[PDB]
Amino acid sequence: VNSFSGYLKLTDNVYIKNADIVEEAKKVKPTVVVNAANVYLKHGGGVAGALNKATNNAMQVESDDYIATNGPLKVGGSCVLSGHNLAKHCLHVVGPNVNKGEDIQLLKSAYENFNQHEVLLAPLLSAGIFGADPIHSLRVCVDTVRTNVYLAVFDKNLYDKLVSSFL
Ligand SMILES: Cc1c[nH]c2ncnc(NCC3(O)CCOCC3)c12
Ligand SMILES: [Cl-]
Repeated sequence: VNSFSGYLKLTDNVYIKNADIVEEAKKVKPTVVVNAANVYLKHGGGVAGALNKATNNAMQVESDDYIATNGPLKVGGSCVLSGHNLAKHCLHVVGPNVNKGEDIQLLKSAYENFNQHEVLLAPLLSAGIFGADPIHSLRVCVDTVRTNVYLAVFDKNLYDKLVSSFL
């Protein structure tokens, strides 16, 4: 039993809700919140910009030190950093950005990072400003993640389309 509330159950392990991931994280304080990161951990917009803003830019400060030490992530890769005031940890995961020409096949590799964590609050990877089809992202999520994932979908219209079209 966990404290996630109001989710629709899609499969044995995947749950979904129309919610602002920032507000969900502030309420639940999950062990892991997933960020829709880029390889530079530059949290400018989309989910990343919103999460970072909610930390009063502390996420960005921590991320800049991480990059200065370690260099950029790989597309499809991840790193674990602090969750600040939102969660215990933030798993920064880089899905392919279609608006940069990146290989959509890397979306499966990106979701594989979730399997290193028993329970996660997450957005759909590569959705929104990353330019992928969210219906496809949900399919890859369900077919790749085996741990317990609670998906927050900001757009109500999109949430309804994802549920209604789910096979
Ligand atoms: C931008 C943003 C702020 N707070 C959020 N919480 C959750 N998701 C988000 N964006 C990603 C999508 O949910 C958007 C529409 O289609 C699926 C991907 C955001
Ligand atoms: Cl977005």
